[PDB]
Amino acid sequence: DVSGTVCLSALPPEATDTLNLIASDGPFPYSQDGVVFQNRESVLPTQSYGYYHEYTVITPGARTRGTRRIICGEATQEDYYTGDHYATFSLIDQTC
Repeated sequence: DVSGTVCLSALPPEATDTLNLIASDGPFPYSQDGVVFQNRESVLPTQSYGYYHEYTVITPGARTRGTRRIICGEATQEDYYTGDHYATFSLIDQTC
């Protein structure tokens, strides 16, 4: 399941950057950005294969991609934030 809705303004500013990159269709800093997210664990709602895609949320100072990601669903404004490497997800509210 989804844990709730969080305003964009309440997430790390890097979440804002990522969304902006997703709006412009990149380019993205990581080549992994934009791949299918399979939702293998069924945390998110069941959808066809390819409905979800994942994008890195940069972690400052991290040498790796770190643990933060944005998962978009195909629906209008459907975007989920994970800061614990897909353990949990919050829907992002871009209006606040």
